[PDB]
Amino acid sequence: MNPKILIIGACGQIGTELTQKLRKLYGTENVIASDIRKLNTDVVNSGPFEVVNALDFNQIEHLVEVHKITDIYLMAALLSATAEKNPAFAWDLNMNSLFHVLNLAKAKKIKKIFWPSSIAVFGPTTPKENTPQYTIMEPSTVYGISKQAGERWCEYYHNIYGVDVRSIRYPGLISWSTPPGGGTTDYAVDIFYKAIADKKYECFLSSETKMPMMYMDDAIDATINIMKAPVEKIKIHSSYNLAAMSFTPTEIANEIKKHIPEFTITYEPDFRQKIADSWPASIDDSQAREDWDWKHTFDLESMTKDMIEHLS
Amino acid sequence: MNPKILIIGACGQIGTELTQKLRKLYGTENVIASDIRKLNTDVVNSGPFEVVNALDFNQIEHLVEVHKITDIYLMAALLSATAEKNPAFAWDLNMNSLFHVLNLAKAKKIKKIFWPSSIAVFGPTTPKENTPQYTIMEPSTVYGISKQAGERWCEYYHNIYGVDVRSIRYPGLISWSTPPGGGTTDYAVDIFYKAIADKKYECFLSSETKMPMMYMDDAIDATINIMKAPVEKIKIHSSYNLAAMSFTPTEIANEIKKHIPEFTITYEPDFRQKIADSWPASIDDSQAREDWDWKHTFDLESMTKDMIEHLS
Ligand SMILES: NC(=O)c1ccc[n+]([C@@H]2O[C@H](COP(=O)([O-])OP(=O)(O)OC[C@H]3O[C@@H](n4cnc5c(N)ncnc54)[C@H](O)[C@@H]3O)[C@@H](O)[C@H]2O)c1
Ligand SMILES: NC(=O)c1ccc[n+]([C@@H]2O[C@H](COP(=O)([O-])OP(=O)(O)OC[C@H]3O[C@@H](n4cnc5c(N)ncnc54)[C@H](O)[C@@H]3O)[C@@H](O)[C@H]2O)c1
Repeated sequence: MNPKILIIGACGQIGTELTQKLRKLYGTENVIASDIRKLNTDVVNSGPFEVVNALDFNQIEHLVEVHKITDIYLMAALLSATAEKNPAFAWDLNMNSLFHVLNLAKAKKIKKIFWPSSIAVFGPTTPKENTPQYTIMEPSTVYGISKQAGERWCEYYHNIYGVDVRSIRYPGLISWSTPPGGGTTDYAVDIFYKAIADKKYECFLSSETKMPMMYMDDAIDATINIMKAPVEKIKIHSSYNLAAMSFTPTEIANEIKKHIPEFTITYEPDFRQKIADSWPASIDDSQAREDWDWKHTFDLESMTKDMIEHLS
Repeated sequence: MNPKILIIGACGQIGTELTQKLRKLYGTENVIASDIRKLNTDVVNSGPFEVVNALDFNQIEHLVEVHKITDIYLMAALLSATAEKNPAFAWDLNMNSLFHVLNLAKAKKIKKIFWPSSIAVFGPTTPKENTPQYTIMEPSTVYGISKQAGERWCEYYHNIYGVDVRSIRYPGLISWSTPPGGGTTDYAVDIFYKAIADKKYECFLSSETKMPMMYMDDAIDATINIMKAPVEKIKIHSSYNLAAMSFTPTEIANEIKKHIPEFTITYEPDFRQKIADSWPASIDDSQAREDWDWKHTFDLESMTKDMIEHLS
C-alpha cells in the first residue's frame, strides 16, 4: 500500500518541488499539500490543498484524520536570516510545529516523519572543511539553535517512544521554481535572476565565502530516498550530514559568466555575512552515503546550466 | 554598591548553601530567597523570602521591581532523573524560566545573571576522559537537551543583546544540608545517609560507574567567584566546564568504609544507569581555571571526612 502524505509548508522553496515529485511517484491525490498561505500557485491547484497553521496541534491532527495520513513532511519554519529578525516567533514555530508532529507519531496517529535540519546547526567552533557527522556544534543563530534542539528531540522521540523520524541537514539549496525563504545561502539563487535580468548582481556575501550547497533536484531525491529506505538502514536518528557542492560567490559567478559573458558582480556583505562566517565551508556526508546510498548528481557546472535553461 | 540578589529556587540542594554564603558575604537583606515551595526550612526564616513560580514572568518582574534586584541566580529546574518522568513539564520549566530571566536582562531590569548548566549536556558520543570545553554534545535526556539549548540561548543573549549571563556545568554535587532533587549522581549523597543510618546501602548505579563529582562547598565557591570576576575575564558565554573529583561507587564506598568499617554496599542499577552511561567520566576544566582562576579545594578523602562529621 502506498503512503498517504501530508506536506506542511508545501508552498515553500522545497515544498513546491517535493510535492510535485512525490505526486509523480505516489499519485496526485495521495499527497496532500498544506500551508498557512494559499496562493494561486502551481502546487495549490495541481492537487489536494489544505490551509493549515503548523503552530496549532488540533489543525494538524484534523488533517491527519480526514486525509488518513501515514507520512508527514514538516517543512514549515523560518529560515536562518529571517529568524534573526524575529527570534521569539522563529523559536516558537520551529520548535512547537515539530513537537506537534512528533507527538502525533508518539500517539500512533501517523507512521513516519521527515523533518529537515540544516548546516546551520554548526557554529564558529565547528571544523570548517569536511565537517564530520559527529562534531562540535554551537550554533550562533536562533535558527541553528532551533535545528539543534530539533535534532536532539527527534532522536529522543525515536529512542524513547520508537518514533520513525528521519532527517537530513540540507546545505544551502538552489532552485528555479520558487523564491527562497530568506536563508543565508539565498544569494546562490538571486545571482541567477539578476544575471539573467540585469546582467549584473550585488552579492550580500564577500567573494571568497565558501559554503556547502546543493541543487534542489538533489535535495528532493535525498528527501524521498531516506524516507523510502527500509527502517533498519536509518542508523542516525538526529539528522544526517548531506553534501553535494561547495563553492564561493566568485566561483558561481565565474560559471555563470561562461553562459553570460557580460555578467558582472560586485560584493556588498551585510548582516548575513556574520551568519555565513559561523558555518563550515564543506561537509562530510559519508554516513548518509553508506547507510542509505546517498549520492548527488549535480555539480556547479551542471546546476548552472540547468538553472539558466529554466530561467532563460 | 553591593549587589541586590534574587535567588530563584533558593530551597534546593544548591540554593540552600548558596543563599547562606551570599548572605554572609553581602548581607542578609541584600539576598532575597525565592521558591515555589515555602517550608519551615532554615532558608525561609533566615532572611527575606518570597514565594514565586519561575514559569510566571510577571511574578519574577514584580519581585525584581519591589526588591530593586541587580543580580539573579536562576536555580529552579527539574533534574536529569526527575525530568525523564515528566519530559513536557521539565522542558517547559527549564527553558521558559531561563527565557524570563534572560529577557529581564535584555530589558535591562537586572544587571547580571547566573544560570547553571550541567555535565548532562554531554552524550554517548562525547569523549569520556578529560572531556574538553569544546566537544561533541548529543544529550540523550530531556534535562540534557534543556541545558544544551539553555547554553545556546545564554550565548545568544550575550552576543546579540549584550546580556551579562554566566554559567558553569556543575558535575554531580554532594551536600549534607538539604537532600538532592532527583539527579543521577544522587547516590553520592544517599550513600552517606544510609551508611550512617543503616550501615548498608543499595546503590542504583553499578560499582564501576566513574562520574565527575564535586563537593557543594566547591560548587558554591565556583558560583560566587565566577559572578564576582570582572566582566572581561568571562570569555565563554555558553557555560564553563567545571571539575573537582571523579570516582566510582566502589571508591567512595571504600572511603566511607575507612570511617565506618562495618559498612557494606550492594548494587541494583535502575533507569538512572542508562543516563550515567551517556555521560563522561572526568572533565577538563582548564578554561575555567585560566579565565577566572577556578580552583577546587575538596577531594574524595576530605569530602568524605566533612560529610561524616556533619552527619554523625
Ligand atoms: N532552502 C534551504 O536552503 C534550506 C536549507 C536547510 C534547511 N532547510 C529547511 O527546509 C525546510 C523548508 O525550507 P524552504 O526553503 O522550503 O522554506 P520556505 O520559507 O521557502 O517555505 C516555508 C513554507 O512554510 C510555510 N509556513 C510558515 N509558517 C507556517 C505555519 N505557521 N503553518 C503552515 N505553514 C507555514 C510558509 O508559508 C512557506 O510556504 C525548513 O525546515 C528549512 O529550515 C532549508
Ligand atoms: N545538584 C546537582 O548535582 C546539579 C548538577 C548540575 C546542575 N545542577 C543545576 O543546579 C540548579 C539547582 O539544582 P539543585 O540541585 O539545587 O536542584 P533542587 O531540585 O534541589 O532545587 C530546585 C529548587 O527549585 C524550586 N522550583 C521548582 N520549580 C519551581 C518553579 N516553577 N518556580 C520557583 N521555584 C521552583 C524547587 O522547589 C527547589 O527548591 C538546577 O539548574 C540544576 O539543573 C545541579
